[PDB]
Amino acid sequence: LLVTKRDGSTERINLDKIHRVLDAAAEGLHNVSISQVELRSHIQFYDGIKTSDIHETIIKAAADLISRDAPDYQYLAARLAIFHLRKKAYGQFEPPALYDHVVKMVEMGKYDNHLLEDYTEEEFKQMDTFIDHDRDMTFSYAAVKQLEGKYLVQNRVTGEIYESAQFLYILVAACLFSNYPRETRLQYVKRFYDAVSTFKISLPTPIMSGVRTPTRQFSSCVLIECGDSLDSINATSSAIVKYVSQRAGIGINAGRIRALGSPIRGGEAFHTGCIPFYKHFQTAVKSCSQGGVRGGAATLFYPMWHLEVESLLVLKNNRGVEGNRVRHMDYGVQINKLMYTRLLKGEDITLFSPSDVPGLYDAFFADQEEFERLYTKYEKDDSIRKQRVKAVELFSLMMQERASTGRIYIQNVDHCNTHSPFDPAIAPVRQSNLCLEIALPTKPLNDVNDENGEIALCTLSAFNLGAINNLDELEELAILAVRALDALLDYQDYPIPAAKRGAMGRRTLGIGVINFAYYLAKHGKRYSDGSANNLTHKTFEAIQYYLLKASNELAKEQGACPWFNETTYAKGILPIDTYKKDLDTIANEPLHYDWEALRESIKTHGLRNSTLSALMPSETSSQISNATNGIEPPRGYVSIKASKDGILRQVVPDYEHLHDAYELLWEMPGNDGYLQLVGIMQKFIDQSISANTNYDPSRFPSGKVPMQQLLKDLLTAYKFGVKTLYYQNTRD
Amino acid sequence: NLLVTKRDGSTERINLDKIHRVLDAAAEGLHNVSISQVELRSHIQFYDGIKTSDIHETIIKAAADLISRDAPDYQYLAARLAIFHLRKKAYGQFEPPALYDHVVKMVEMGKYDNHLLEDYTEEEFKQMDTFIDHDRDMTFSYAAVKQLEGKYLVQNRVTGEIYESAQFLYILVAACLFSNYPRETRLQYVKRFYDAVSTFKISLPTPIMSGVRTPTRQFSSCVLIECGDSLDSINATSSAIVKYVSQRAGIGINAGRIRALGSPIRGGEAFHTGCIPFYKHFQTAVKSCSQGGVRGGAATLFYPMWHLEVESLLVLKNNRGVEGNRVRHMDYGVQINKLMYTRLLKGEDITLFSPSDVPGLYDAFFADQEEFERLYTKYEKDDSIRKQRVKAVELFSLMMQERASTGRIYIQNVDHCNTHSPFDPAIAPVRQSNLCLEIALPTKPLNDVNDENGEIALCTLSAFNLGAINNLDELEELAILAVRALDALLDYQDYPIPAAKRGAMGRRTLGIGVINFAYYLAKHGKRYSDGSANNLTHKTFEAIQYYLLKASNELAKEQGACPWFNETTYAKGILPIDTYKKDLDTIANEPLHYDWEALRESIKTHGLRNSTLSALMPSETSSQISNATNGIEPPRGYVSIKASKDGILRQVVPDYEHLHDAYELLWEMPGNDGYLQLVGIMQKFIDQSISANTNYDPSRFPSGKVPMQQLLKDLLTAYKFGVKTLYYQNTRD
Ligand SMILES: Nc1nc2c(ncn2[C@@H]2O[C@H](COP(=O)(O)OP(=O)(O)OP(=O)(O)O)[C@@H](O)[C@H]2O)c(=O)[nH]1
Ligand SMILES: Nc1nc2c(ncn2[C@@H]2O[C@H](COP(=O)(O)OP(=O)(O)OP(=O)(O)O)[C@@H](O)[C@H]2O)c(=O)[nH]1
Ligand SMILES: Nc1ncnc2c1ncn2[C@H]1C[C@H](O)[C@@H](COP(=O)(O)OP(=O)(O)OP(=O)(O)O)O1
Ligand SMILES: Nc1ncnc2c1ncn2[C@H]1C[C@H](O)[C@@H](COP(=O)(O)OP(=O)(O)OP(=O)(O)O)O1
Ligand SMILES: Nc1ncnc2c1ncn2[C@H]1C[C@H](O)[C@@H](COP(=O)(O)OP(=O)(O)OP(=O)(O)O)O1
Ligand SMILES: Nc1ncnc2c1ncn2[C@H]1C[C@H](O)[C@@H](COP(=O)(O)OP(=O)(O)OP(=O)(O)O)O1
Ligand SMILES: [Mg+2]
Ligand SMILES: [Mg+2]
Ligand SMILES: [Mg+2]
Ligand SMILES: [Mg+2]
Repeated sequence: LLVTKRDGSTERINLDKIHRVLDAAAEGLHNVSISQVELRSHIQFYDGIKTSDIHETIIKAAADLISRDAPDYQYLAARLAIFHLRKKAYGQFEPPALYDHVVKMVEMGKYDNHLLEDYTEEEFKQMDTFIDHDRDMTFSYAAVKQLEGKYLVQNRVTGEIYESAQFLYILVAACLFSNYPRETRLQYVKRFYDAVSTFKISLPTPIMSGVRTPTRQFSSCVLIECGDSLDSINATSSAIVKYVSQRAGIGINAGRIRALGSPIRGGEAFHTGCIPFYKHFQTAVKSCSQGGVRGGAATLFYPMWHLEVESLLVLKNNRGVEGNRVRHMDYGVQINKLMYTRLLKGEDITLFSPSDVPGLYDAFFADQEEFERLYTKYEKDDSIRKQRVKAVELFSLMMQERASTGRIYIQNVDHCNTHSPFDPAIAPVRQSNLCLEIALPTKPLNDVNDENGEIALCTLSAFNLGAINNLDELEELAILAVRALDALLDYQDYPIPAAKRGAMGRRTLGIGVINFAYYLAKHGKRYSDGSANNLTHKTFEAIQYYLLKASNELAKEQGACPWFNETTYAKGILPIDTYKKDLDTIANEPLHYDWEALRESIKTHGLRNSTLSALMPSETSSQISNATNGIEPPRGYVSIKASKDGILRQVVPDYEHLHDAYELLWEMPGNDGYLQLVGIMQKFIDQSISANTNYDPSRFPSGKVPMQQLLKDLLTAYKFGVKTLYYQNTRD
Repeated sequence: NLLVTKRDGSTERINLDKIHRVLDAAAEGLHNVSISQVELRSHIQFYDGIKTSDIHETIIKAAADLISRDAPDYQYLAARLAIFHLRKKAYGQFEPPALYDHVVKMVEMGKYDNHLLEDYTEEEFKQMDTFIDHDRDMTFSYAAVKQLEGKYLVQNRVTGEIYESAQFLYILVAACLFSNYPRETRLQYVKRFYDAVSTFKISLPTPIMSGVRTPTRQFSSCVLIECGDSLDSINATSSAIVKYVSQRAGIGINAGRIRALGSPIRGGEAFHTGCIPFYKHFQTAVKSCSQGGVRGGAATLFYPMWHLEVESLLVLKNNRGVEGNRVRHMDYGVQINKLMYTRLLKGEDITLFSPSDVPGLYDAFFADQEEFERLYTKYEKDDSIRKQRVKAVELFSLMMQERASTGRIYIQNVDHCNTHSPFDPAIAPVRQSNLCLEIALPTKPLNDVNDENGEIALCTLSAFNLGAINNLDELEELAILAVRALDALLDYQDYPIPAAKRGAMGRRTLGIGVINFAYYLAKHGKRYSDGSANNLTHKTFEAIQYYLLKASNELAKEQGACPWFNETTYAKGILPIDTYKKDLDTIANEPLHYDWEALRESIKTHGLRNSTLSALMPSETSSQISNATNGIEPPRGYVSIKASKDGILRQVVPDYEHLHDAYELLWEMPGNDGYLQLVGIMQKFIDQSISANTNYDPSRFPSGKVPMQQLLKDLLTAYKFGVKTLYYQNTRD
């Protein structure tokens, strides 16, 4: 009959105090039972119970009641969690003054001191009025767990929470626009805060947990190209180590490395194979990882016509010996038009070493016409070392390993340059990143501190389609998103001189979208029927237009990027000009915006950023806005994920009214409907799209997916101009 | 009635007299050889239409199979037969062409360096041709010629064409090394050095034999790299390794400075992930240039025993465990000092520290044993410093256990490597070794692959053939030839890394060893285990070090001492005879036979051209050329059998006919106590270290298993007599 207070005092138990708290968390909720929570909670009560354990008891009780029938329990248990977190950080419900909060935290060394230098005490009072702490009640239960675990500033030793959700949002906006003139500074701070607090703009994990702290490591996407020399490989290795220490994803292009047996220095020595060097890359990636599990991940890229391509495709399978296996990395095979042609004609594919075929590698990315000329020229030459393999067998081996592992990716390099914001003659795209959504120009290094090399970096973000009521809201959101990320480029640090060159030179951005599945449900569309084709075209048009429009107006203000002349935009080329013309057979939606006026505006003033749009996967940042993971359809109406505090349940947004409007992953007939949508997106997307292929063994005879079906969807994707292919999800 | 096929494609009646004529020429001066026996086994294999080249290779293989204990001279019969065919492959006839005519032809083909025709005139080539005695090719053993044809002789690696003979190799190596010498003495040094290597007095390493005359400049075969505790250093070390394993060099890695798992980074901004993930990155850097990750570059990694993760690093080679905590394709050397052995004898505990948490403990561990014991006990009594306690008996047992199972877990006594060292521990201490643990040179970590402040230790090797000399005073002539040649190579070879060039040009370190030591003891009727060779060893290695120092000292008078000579103990007038382990006086009473005091005053005044000179390395390739016993190690058998591409190669111990009972085989030895004592005596004069092997026969022990008590016994026995390092532990199966 007694409870233990926080200070150590004791008082008789009061069920009215508990009932009073539950009522505050149930405001506006439907199908929620206060008594049901108390039933599951009172039975757990014991004499001498800590008051903190009481609160965590009713939280877990409400969290277990999260179901399809009553989705509003995800908000009930969330608000209960918010209440407890307020006490842990402030000792009371209402947060202290913003200025008083910052000053205390700066002394503790949790916030950066530059906040008090760029902003006066009076300006902090003004920004405090912008804050609406009641927006913390809009978080889902899964969202709060992500906040407490990853985003919120806390003591990693004791577990003490030091801040709340709204202080995070308002200070991220403060830091990014800290260098803006006072005339417009506080105005941008409020507008950007309202965007992120109302879940209109989703920010990556390193940004949410970083941009207010003394740290300056915000790079989470790294692309490195390796040259064919010991000096380049050593430089690449050192470059990887530097970035995996900052927990960044690495994209390695090691296609230039010559094949096994190739002569060195005219025959003074002979090559020992690419595999020993791939192992050296892997250990460089896993150098700062406890053991050899999880940690830094990396994706290695190589052309299909490589001589050792038969050896590189089978690096991930569990069989075989360690001598011919490099399992802890992902791989992406680079394919162009000529390869698919040999597949359709059922002819042969000739394998060459990039050191034996002059200019063949360069043409493979920049000029498909020149490539076919050089490829056929070297095929008829008998002096050049080569190997013949049937196109049907080669493609079968690739898709076979892609089926078993699910981590063998495909990049159509010809589409990555014919439909690209970059000039293939000046700065071609030869690779991608970890999740294959980034397509940026790269240049190999001869040293770790080489100032002539170019390491591609990219800052990410995402639009929440479920938080907007119409497409014309994107005009405001684009201005906020572009200006914020562009400011971060001058805010973050660069451990490698070559990486800073690429970042400052092109100022590349990559903004994507989340809650696409819920976005289709609101408009009553689906994936596999192709009923969302015209809607998709209308949607992503408004995205790309307003992004370019935002960057263009920014270029008028602060000037275009230094390396803008290396872009196609400088020559007046728009994404609507170089898209795959096969898309016209599956979409007839007209353009709703003035691209012609934008074209002349870009030709004149330029763009602040070389790239702007890129569709990345979001598993962490999506749960914050309670959104569907990126563009992928949900596997179930309620996702179940075990955690440290128990089982976390997350319900799809507005399940109450759209339970039949949703289309689950395994309710889909095939991938043809999905790929068509991806291709339409690619028409406006500057870079690439992390598209997943899905297969259900039960939907096929003998419980096995036929090879003919794999090649069918593969050719289908290429037909509609799909640049890259990510995961291949196989149902168990 | 049978016919053979000539080289041109012609055909001729079989002629057994032509074959018998060849065999007689190859059997001149040989004993207990039967020509008819060879012809009996050869004629039966003959078929109609046989190529004349197949005929020659048939009588060679026939004579090679007759190599036995009863008739050891068959190793010279088959050898001379092999020489005959090699003469035909390169010259098209028996007698080699003129030296000048040969060089010109080879330079045009791009097989020889063009600088030979630039540094020497046609007249000077004619003079050097007179030095050449092509009849010395008949002094090679069968195993030697096979090594020549395979590794040393300049050849086309594609077609397999041989382009030269044995004598042209020797005379041109001498020509290149002494090419920069003044004309007044140049050709004089060329002849003397040629006579030394052709008569097998001086043995040269593989990269020198196969390199010094060709356009290449890669002769570095020994690399020592120290890794610092930073991302910049590890990346630099990794890049440094790759460049040298590409040149097929042995690597010595010092990664003891790397902080332990859990250690805070930048005040706690991040936490360390362990030394093991970085050791894996080193291994792939080592095996980067290997056709599979096997044959290529090997490396030995070093770490102190008092390291915090020493329990995890000791078990990296065993077949057990998962890949997450195993790095099997590298060798390891545990660094031990006096204080560690002290805790072992008293049966106390050893405290484990992270080198980042104990200021100056790492430096004192090598430079100051007195300061170390002060700091070690001081930090042991501190409770604020993170530590772990383990029993000394358990820790040493774990080390020797892995050394027993793998045989590649090595031991380096760091205190002996600095108290008895040619270097000042306060200025340039020795913190590591190389692949075979015979090299002990100062090193400094790099912050970049092209750092000019770092120091990568390189060393050029060589060996004296004790079985080829008649007396120890012959070493005086051989030392002058050996030292001057290797010192000239230092300015001849290239350096892919600036830090390596600094160490090479700064100290000019050399490492000359010995071969045919087992045969050397047999001639004097001595043995290993009885300690009857103790006084002989003391006399022998004294003459070695003395003549080496004397040669380098007079060279310093001629061309100046090394730039970093002031950092040596020799500069302060300290000799190896001053800092040796005083426990050696109980096992050897042989007096000094040379004037060390006159040498002492000569070094203080003029200095030494080289910081180091003596180092006993293992020799398996260079030894077979001189038909010598492998280094200082005793032979496992009277006749060694080793399979090859052309069949089974048999090699008989030198002068088996007269010394069959004088020899003491490896497994005929009672224990290691006799062997270690000899090694300890050698260390008294040797500048660097000695690749000493420990041997154990399970059959000589009860229950067929070697006890832990015996392993620790020999370990303490070795340390007692000042043994610096321990190499292989050969266990008979
Ligand atoms: N929604 C809401 N929650 C509040 C408010 N005031 C406090 N809380 C939260 O409700 C919980 C209990 O608050 P208290 O005011 O201390 O009430 P109590 O613990 O039942 O009673 P006391 O013995 O007076 O402390 C804590 O998690 C507070 O953060 C409020 O005005 N609104
Ligand atoms: N030791 C020695 N070997 C010789 C001499 N002359 C030739 N040889 C070697 O003996 C082998 C046979 O030499 P040839 O002169 O060609 O004699 P042949 O092959 O029996 O006769 P032909 O049919 O005339 O060639 C070759 O390996 C020669 O190198 C010599 O004077 N001394
Ligand atoms: N006397 C009580 N009996 C039962 N439950 C109580 C009692 N007082 C508070 N609770 C409930 C209310 C919340 O759901 C939960 C946590 O309350 P909380 O306010 O954080 O602790 P506290 O009241 O002991 O400290 P504080 O002095 O900081 O308010 O406990
Ligand atoms: N010793 C070696 N063993 C195996 N592979 C090697 C070796 N040396 C270099 N390689 C690899 C690394 C590179 O991929 C390639 C050689 O390229 P590089 O380092 O630029 O040498 P190089 O410039 O001297 O000669 P090349 O004219 O052939 O490029 O072969
Ligand atoms: N007619 C022969 N019948 C049998 N053996 C022969 C005959 N002629 C030479 N031999 C032996 C001598 C050697 O042991 C071996 C190789 O002879 P070799 O001289 O190298 O080849 P070759 O005589 O066919 O060509 P070349 O014209 O270059 O001398 O064959
Ligand atoms: N993110 C990381 N994860 C794991 N290990 C790391 C990481 N960063 C560095 N290390 C390793 C490399 C070094 O051995 C050690 C840190 O030393 P160093 O690279 O010099 O960093 P530092 O100079 O910035 O800080 P410190 O003051 O700790 O030396 O830990
Ligand atoms: Mg309370
Ligand atoms: Mg090159
Ligand atoms: Mg002949
Ligand atoms: Mg540091």
